[PDB]
Amino acid sequence: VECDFSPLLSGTPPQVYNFKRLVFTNCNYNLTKLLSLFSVNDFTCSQISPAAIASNCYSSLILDYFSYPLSMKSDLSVSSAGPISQFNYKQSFSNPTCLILATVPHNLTTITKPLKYSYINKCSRFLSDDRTEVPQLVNANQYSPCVSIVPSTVWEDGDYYRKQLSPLEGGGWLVASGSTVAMTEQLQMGFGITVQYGTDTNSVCPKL
Amino acid sequence: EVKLVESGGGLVKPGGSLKLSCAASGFTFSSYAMSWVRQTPEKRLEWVATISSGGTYTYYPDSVKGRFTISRDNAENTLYLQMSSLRSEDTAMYYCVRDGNSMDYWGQGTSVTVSSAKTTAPSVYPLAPVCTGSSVTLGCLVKGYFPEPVTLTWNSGSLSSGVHTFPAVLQSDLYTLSSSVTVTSSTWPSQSITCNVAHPASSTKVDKKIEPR
Amino acid sequence: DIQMTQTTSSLSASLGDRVTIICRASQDINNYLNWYQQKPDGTVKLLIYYTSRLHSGVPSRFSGSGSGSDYSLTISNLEQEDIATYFCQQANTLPPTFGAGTKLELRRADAAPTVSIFPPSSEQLTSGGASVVCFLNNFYPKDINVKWKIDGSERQNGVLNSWTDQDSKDSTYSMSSTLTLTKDEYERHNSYTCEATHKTSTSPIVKSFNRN
Ligand SMILES: *[C@@H]1O[C@H](CO)[C@@H](O)[C@H](O)[C@H]1NC(C)=O
Ligand SMILES: *[C@@H]1O[C@H](CO)[C@@H](O)[C@H](O)[C@H]1NC(C)=O
Repeated sequence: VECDFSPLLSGTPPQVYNFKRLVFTNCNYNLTKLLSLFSVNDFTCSQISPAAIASNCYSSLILDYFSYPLSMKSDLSVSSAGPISQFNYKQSFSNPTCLILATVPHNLTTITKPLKYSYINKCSRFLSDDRTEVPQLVNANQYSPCVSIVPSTVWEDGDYYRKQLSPLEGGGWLVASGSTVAMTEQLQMGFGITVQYGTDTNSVCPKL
Repeated sequence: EVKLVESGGGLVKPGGSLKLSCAASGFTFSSYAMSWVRQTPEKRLEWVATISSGGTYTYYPDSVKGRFTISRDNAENTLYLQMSSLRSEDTAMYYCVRDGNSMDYWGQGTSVTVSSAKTTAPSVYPLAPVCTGSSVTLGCLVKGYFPEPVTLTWNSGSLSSGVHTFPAVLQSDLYTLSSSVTVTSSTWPSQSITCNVAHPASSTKVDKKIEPR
Repeated sequence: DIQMTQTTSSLSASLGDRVTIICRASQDINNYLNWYQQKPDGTVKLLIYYTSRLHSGVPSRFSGSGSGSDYSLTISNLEQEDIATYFCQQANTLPPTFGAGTKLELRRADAAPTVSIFPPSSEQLTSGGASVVCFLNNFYPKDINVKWKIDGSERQNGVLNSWTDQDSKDSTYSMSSTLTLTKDEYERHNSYTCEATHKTSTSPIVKSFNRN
C-alpha cells in the first residue's frame, strides 16, 4: 500500500540517457521519506510547487533516477540548448514536473558508484546515401533512439557508436557521439518526477 | 568483409608469459573499442579485457586483472594481449572482438594452453579397409599429440565431403583424433587419397597416402 | 558479477518450427542484452543487440524481446543451418557476463548408422601399439550404444568415444570409437568386432574382422 522507492537505493544507477524509470499507481508515499536520505542540492518544479507535489493526489506518479554531475546542472534544465535536453533527457512542458539534484551521503552504502558520468553529445540518423543526416531530438518523456546503439557507459570520451539499420528500417545508419565526466567523490544523482491525470483513479495520494 | 585474425597462441608453462595479436581490417580500427573474450574447455564464455577506441582506457575482470595487459595500436591496426603469471585456469580459446554495446564481430580464435605437460608430436596412421561395397570408407588417425590443436584435411583440402573429423579426446595428457572420409569405390583406390595433418606446436607435417591393406 | 541463467541447455525442433530461448539475469539489466550464435565449427556471430535490435546481415527469423531481467530469443521457420549453440550476454555493468548456452538440434527422420571397422596399421604395430577404429556415421537419432566384442567377449576397457555435433548438412550425428591395446595384447586374439545398437534396428549392426 506504500510506494516502493527501494529499487532506487539498491544497485548502481543508470546514466541520464538510459535512466531507470518507476511508475507508481495505487499506493501512498512520503516524499519527505526519499529526500531524507540524500543531500539535496537543488529542487525546482514547473506547473507545481515543491510543497504541492508532495501533498496532492494523482492518477499515476512517475519517478526517473540517474547519475548526474552537479557541474552540468545548467545544461540539464529548460532553456539550455545543451545536448542533455536535446539528446538525453527532456521533461514534460504540458504536465507539472520536478527536477531534483542530490548527492549520495557517505552513510548510504547501498547505492553504488558508476565508473564515470556518461551522456550523449549528439544523436543522428544517416540516410541510405550516408550523406544525409537527420538529427534525432528527444521528445519529452521519451528515450533517445540512440540508447539502442550506445553503451551502458561510454567506454571513452569522444567514442562514436554506430549501427546499421535493417533494410526493413529503410537502411542508412544510426549514429551517436558520447561524452564522459569523471566521477565525483560522492555520487551525484538526478531525479525526475512527473504526474499524470486520469478520471477513474486518483490512487496515488500521500501517506498520513 | 570485416576481419579479425588472432595469432600468438600456444603452449606455455604455469607462471609463464605470452602475447597474443589480432589483425584487424575492413573497418576503421581507431573508432571502435576492442575486447578479448575467451572460451574455456567447458565451452564457457568469459570476458577478458576491453580497451577504448583511444587506447586510453582499459578494464579487466578481477580474476584476470594485473596479470593481463591489453594494448592497441591504431596505426598498426592490430590489438595485442599480453599475459603473465599464467595458470591452468587461463586455458581457453581467445577471440579478437569488436565492442560497443555488443560484440560486433569475432575472430576465429587462437588456442592457448597452460600446462607443465610436454609438447608431443602426434603419430599419424592411415586407416584402410579390411580385405566389398559400391562405396568405401577410409580414415586418418592422429595419436598422442599435445597440446591442441591440429588441423587435418584430405587431399590438401581438395576433398571435403563424406568427411567427418571427430573432436579430439584427451586421455592421460595426450590427445587422440580421427577423421573418416567416404568416397566412391572407383575413386579410391585407383586415384590417390591422402590424409594431411599439421601440428603447429610440434612443427609436424605429415601426409599419408591411404594404400590398400 | 551478474549471473545469467539460460533455463534450458538443449532443444529439439523441426524445420519450420518456432522455438524460443530465454536468458534470465541475476539483477535487472536495463535492457542491455545481446545474443550470439556459435556454429559447430566454432564461429560466433552476433544475432541481436539491445534485446530487440537485430544485427545487420542477420535475417529476421531471429527476434528478441524482454525487459527487466527476463529476455527471450525467438527463431522461426528453423532451417538446417540454424543448428548451433546460442549464448546470451549482458552489458549493463562490468564485467559482461554470459550464459552457458542453449544447444539446438533439429529433428530428422531416423537414419541407420554406416559402420566401418579398421584394423591397426602395420605402422602402428611396428611401433608396438594397436588401435582398432570404428566409425558409425550419419545416424539419427543421436542416442546410440556401441559394444566392442573380442573373440565373442565384450570389452569395455580401452574404448574411447567421440561424437560430432549435428551435421548442418544432413541433420545427422556421427561418432568414432577406438579400442586401444598393445600389439602383443592385440596379437593374443584373432577376431575383433564393432557392434552398434540403434533406435532404427531391432538387431544391432555389426562389423568385425579377423587377424588372419
Ligand atoms: C547521514 O544520515 C543521517 C541520518 O539521517 C543524517 O543525519 C546525516 O545528515 C547524513 N549525512 C549526511 C550529511 O549526508
Ligand atoms: C513519513 O516519514 C517519516 C520518516 O521520515 C516517518 O516517521 C513517518 O511515519 C512517515 N509518515 C508521514 C505521514 O510522514
